[PDB]
Amino acid sequence: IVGGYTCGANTVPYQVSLNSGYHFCGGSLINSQWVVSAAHCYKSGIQVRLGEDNINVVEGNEQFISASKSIVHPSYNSNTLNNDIMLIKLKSAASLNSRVASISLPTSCASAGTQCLISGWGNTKSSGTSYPDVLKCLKAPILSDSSCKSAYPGQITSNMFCAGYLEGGKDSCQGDSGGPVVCSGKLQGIVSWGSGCAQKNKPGVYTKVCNYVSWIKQTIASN
Ligand SMILES: [Ca+2]
Repeated sequence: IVGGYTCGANTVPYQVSLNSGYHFCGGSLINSQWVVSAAHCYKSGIQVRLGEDNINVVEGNEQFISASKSIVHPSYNSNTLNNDIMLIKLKSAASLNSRVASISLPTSCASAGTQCLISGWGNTKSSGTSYPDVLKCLKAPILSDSSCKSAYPGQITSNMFCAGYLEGGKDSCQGDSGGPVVCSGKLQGIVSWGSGCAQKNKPGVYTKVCNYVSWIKQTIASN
């Protein structure tokens, strides 16, 4: 996250870190057994780390649970990043508490102008590279589809939305991928892609979670 703020420990209780020996992507806890992340984060050998603040220090609220199964969306296209969503099942159920909590799925899509919370452990610099140990946060609005499509000609599908600031300076970044965009208490986006980070006229692009609620629910119901 570039241009954000330190969230505070366990203030984003649905945020998970995906770990394969190191943090590599975010995700969102949606029930005691399941995490939503980006399909481009897929890899084998995932450990889900819940209850994290400093990802390099054991602080006392963590739960580390191996993934038993990951399910990339049936129509994910890695070239275009269309349908950039996956589900990860935990080998054991998380113990839910005030610091480890699921986030609700949306019932309808969000609208341009709605202010959302984006979080992660990704790069905090737009030029250069600095990875934080503690969780970072950014409040940002959803942008109109027309402005999104104008910013990225030929690239924005109906399964994507833009959020952030056209002036630059405030965005998600590499290492935030797969993490949450939460608006009014609902998971509306997944950190997906962008041109660089925090660049003028190049806002963040996010997977449009509302389009996937039926798939999510039916997948959980049979897995
Ligand atoms: Ca920790």
